[PDB]
Amino acid sequence: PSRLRKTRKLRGHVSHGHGRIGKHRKHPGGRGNAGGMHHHRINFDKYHPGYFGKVGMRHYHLKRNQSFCPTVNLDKLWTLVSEQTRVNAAKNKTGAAPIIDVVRSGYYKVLGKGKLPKQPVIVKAKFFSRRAEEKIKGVGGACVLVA
Amino acid sequence: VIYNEDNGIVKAFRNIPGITLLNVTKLNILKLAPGGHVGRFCIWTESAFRKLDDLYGTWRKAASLKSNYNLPMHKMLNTDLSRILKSPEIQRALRAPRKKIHRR
Amino acid sequence: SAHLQWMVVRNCSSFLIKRNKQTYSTEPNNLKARNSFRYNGLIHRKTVGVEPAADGKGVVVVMKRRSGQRKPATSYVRTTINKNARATLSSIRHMIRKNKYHPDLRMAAIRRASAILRSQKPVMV
Amino acid sequence: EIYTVGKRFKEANNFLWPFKLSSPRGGMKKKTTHFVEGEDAGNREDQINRLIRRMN
Amino acid sequence: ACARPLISVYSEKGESSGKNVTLPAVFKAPIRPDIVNFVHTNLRKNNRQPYA
Amino acid sequence: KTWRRWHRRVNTTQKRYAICSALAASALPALVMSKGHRIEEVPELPLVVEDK
Amino acid sequence: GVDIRHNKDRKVRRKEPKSQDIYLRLLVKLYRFLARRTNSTFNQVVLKRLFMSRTNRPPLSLSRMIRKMKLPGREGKTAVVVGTITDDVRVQEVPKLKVCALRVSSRARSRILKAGGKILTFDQLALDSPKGCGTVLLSGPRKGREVYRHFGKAPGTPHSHTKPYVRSKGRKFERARGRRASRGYKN
RNA sequence: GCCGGCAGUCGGCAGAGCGAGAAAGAGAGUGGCGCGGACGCUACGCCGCGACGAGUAGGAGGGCCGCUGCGGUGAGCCUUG
RNA sequence: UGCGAGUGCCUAGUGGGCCACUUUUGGUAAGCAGAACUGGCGCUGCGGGAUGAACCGAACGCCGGGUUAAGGCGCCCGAUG
RNA sequence: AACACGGACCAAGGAGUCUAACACGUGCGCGAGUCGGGGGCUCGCACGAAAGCCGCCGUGGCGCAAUGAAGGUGAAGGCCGGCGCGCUCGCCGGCCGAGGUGGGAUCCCGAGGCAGUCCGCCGAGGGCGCACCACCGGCCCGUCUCGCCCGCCGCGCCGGGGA
RNA sequence: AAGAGGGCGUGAAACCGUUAAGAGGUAAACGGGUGGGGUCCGCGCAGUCCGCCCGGAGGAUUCAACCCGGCGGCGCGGUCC
Repeated sequence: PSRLRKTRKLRGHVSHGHGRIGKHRKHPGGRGNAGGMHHHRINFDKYHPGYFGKVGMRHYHLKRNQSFCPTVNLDKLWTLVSEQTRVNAAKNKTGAAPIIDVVRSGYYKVLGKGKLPKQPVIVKAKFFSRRAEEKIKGVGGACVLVA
Repeated sequence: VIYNEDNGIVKAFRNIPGITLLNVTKLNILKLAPGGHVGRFCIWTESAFRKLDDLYGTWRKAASLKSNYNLPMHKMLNTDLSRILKSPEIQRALRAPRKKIHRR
Repeated sequence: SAHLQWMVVRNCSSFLIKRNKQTYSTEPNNLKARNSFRYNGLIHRKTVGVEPAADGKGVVVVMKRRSGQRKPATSYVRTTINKNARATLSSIRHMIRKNKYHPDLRMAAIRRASAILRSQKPVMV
Repeated sequence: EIYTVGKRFKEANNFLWPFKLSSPRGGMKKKTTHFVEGEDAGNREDQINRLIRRMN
Repeated sequence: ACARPLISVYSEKGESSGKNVTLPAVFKAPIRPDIVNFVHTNLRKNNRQPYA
Repeated sequence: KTWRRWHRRVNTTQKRYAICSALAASALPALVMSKGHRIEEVPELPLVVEDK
Repeated sequence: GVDIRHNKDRKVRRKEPKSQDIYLRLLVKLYRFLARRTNSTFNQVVLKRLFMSRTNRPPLSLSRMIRKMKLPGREGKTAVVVGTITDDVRVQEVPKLKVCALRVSSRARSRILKAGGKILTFDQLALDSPKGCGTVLLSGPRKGREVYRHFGKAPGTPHSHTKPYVRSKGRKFERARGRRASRGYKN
């Protein structure tokens, strides 16, 4: 919608909304990120710290498939399975302890963020955290690895 | 005219000007509301009219022909506010009005 | 309902006509023809209309039924008023006040029926 | 409460809007200088009552 | 589902037949003309041939 | 240029939102007359006919 | 002439909602009348909050509502929210509730009704409590947006924890001269 | 700018007010002839007070200011122009 | 003593200034160059100083009546004829 | 106004557009999910090179987890009772279950009054306290210092834990 | 229809010719305020009606109240089917 643009209200004004003393020239400061160290140094220092220089080692042929490790916390753990699984727990005088396969849904490492409701479980994951175990072991469950 | 099965109804309402044929499964917003205005006089058949609750359903049922859809929730139910403002339980809580005009 | 459909018709109706600093609405059953929430012949459940008779002598008065909507063939009922121009206004006055039929258009309907009767008479000497 | 400055005087002056006095009828002596050297600025300790009737 | 009336089926010469259909819940959906206006003024741009 | 943004894509839920409001506005005859259609003689606005 | 600074003469509060929808304006129409007639200041806050923008009335999570409604004193009490009610997946048990909001998500709606709760709309709220007596007014986290983490003191400033504007998070795009003691300086 | 006012046009289903110095109701109970009443309220509307009104670069808002074409709409106009 | 206050986002334009009471540097001096506070022109029309950047008064929506500031009241030119 | 520049006049044309990347604000839909990109399926395409649909409905992008150069690690504790030294430490079972302080729009109780009951309304005082601000705490990762404890399929230049 | 006459659908402005009116020694032109003179407009030139009541002059196949038929509204019919 060009009829709602600022250009329609600027018809008549000589400078067209861009100053009378300093006219809108082609490129006053320079094209692109011109002068990272010179004449634009203050903007790069107090808004983009750490822009200049090298750090760390270089890994040449880096593949994202090796470093794939999606995480899931204990607070969002019963959403991995259906609602009728957890209501059929703490019942039947057995300690059913349903098995939640983390790798089956598409997560690898299990983290310990959140509060786990009091129901022993069996969790199947490729990786685990130290704080993840003591919440499940504190509840009364057990962790089982898989490859 | 909204038709459900193609059996010659397109062949009939074809030369008479203004009538656009819409399939039930292929309804179009550009013809159900021309010009951005919601008013449109519609003609339905028996098969077309019974498929509307099989295309979208009610609020307590799924679409049953689209995968994941249900009717959107109403922001407000009692749209007629002339009865809400005239309800005795609201008029009880209102104060006396000030309708005397107070000029300079 | 009534307030819900008023906000849609108020600006994009086919009867809407602005035309150099006024606003009017030319739908049937709208006495005083204002594009207003009160003066609207379609959005209401109860509708009062005054319109001159087909033969050019009298006023046919149109009432909404309130018993069945979405049936415009049987939604409106027309009664013809042709009296001595004083009971003509008194009959329409009794259709509103005595029936408790949407009474804010009591006097405005009498105003419209009053001007129609000077249309159906000799006008210029 | 105005004339005799009592112990509720602060909100009395706050209630009154600052007075929109008209221009002095008859003219002023001199606006720029103090009242001592024939001007009208400064402390009009007694002769303000002459000027008030010209404002109002 | 709100209060839904019963809609009759008319024959080819008027004369509403005995077959009556309950009004579908689609007709009780909220009316929001701006969304209808927003959808109409954007879907209509899809059948536009380029000019240059 | 030929590569101006001619087409606009709208979310499927929003596209399905306006059609629910368009069908629900086919009832409420105050809406239909406000479009301009002559409905005064129609026996019932949700006109349902047979499969013949 | 009068020496008055006219730059703050016009207050910048909202008067009319910027939305062109008709259901919100009917709710505004309902609560416009209750604000200037009733002596209840609850209706003025609701009318003030019915004018806000979408980023101004943040969504209220279901578990925060449970946390804020389990406080002592508010039993048999309704909760009125101006934003939207959204489900929280990390809460297991939900008690009986009475919630009023413009919009409730479908996953959160079925959870409240399953536990014997009651979801009301703002038009039914006026019929129940026109003065808002016995109501609890809550709201979502105003600062919970990702936008506010870029605000405040600028980055590259000592004792400032503002997230910089970076196209993608990597080792060599940032954390260099200006951030490291080994590379020039740090703040 | 006013915590501005107006949903109260609550009419033989009626009693027409809440400008008035003072925190709250023209509230329910229980014992001792003549058919009558001007306007209105596009609540994105109507109405009432108080203050103010300069302006370059610049910013914002309203245009029922204007041109071209498109979807609707005016049972629109037009060789009697 | 007077005034409703606090707070968060983007953001144009500007980055050649000049003059004046007072203080004051270099220079014999300058409508010269360079500093401090405050006010103006820039951006500002109006009455007056005959004329006019910055001087005095005074700041501006369109009008009627009345009254003034600074200036003035032999004629031009309103007013001491 | 200039002894600064352009302008003899008139008619037509004539200059802040588009794409992409973004940041903020605003409107809508869904919502810890969101999206259909691309592809495929309906009817031959008038309108239609439009529309509708998808165990492709999530492959994937973004977000829900960050911190490290990296090997890697990864977001909660408190109360009560017992077992060893009250050793503020290790081991066993229940409870609260996501901190506290101050300011906090609203809402609740509310002394009293507008013989005697109910509907409201106001109300000194007392509160759980939305959002948000400040502070003190608590937790995760990198790093520094002080030390002890625990475990084993491989007792080690092992791994984990504390302040 | 040449008031469409071979570069001929209409034929603007700059510019020029002619006619009517007016004016003319401080270049012309402009703003505020009037006055005068014109071309047309108000188809003006015995000056607007609208309701109630009173008086006398005239006319209907007529008023109130009843009977039948049809239509409509309401019904806390305290709680019809």
